[PDB]
Amino acid sequence: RFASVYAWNRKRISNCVADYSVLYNSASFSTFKCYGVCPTKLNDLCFTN
Amino acid sequence: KFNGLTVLPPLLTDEMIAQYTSALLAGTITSGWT
Amino acid sequence: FNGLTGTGVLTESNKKFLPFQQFGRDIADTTDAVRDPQTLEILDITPCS
Amino acid sequence: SLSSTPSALGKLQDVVNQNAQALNTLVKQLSSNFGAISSVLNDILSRLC
Repeated sequence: RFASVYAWNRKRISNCVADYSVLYNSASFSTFKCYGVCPTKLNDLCFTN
Repeated sequence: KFNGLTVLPPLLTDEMIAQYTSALLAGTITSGWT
Repeated sequence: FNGLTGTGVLTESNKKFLPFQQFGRDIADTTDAVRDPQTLEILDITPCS
Repeated sequence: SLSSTPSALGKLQDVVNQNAQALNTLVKQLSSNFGAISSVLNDILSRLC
């Protein structure tokens, strides 16, 4: 279940390993577009949240 | 130093300056201007 | 570490960090020292010659 | 006179102080963004594509 856009799930991710599984290379997505980061550098970078 | 700033030593150390100064005083005191 | 990627010589520090500080800087805004994320030893960072 | 009046040697102290400031300024200007997203070259290299 996903929300219609009226509301949306906003679950926060913290205190974990954000293995991003190179999802951009999975071809399971039609869109995978990053803006402030390079999609290939996501597994090197850390976030507070 | 983290950004490439290097300080170089002088050729004449304080000890050598002190020797030149001492020589000038010795001259001034024992032989005047000669 | 957790970021602060860089190159230098890591040595034991004599600094007393407050329990919440984790990181530390110089006058120049450079990294002075880092608390090791594991075991919490404080290490000073000296630039390589 | 030289012992009791610290201003007596002000000319030599001033030469030292002006050069120290010129270098400290050079060091601090280094951390300005100058229109960049970050003054840290490593942040640009680590996250930006």
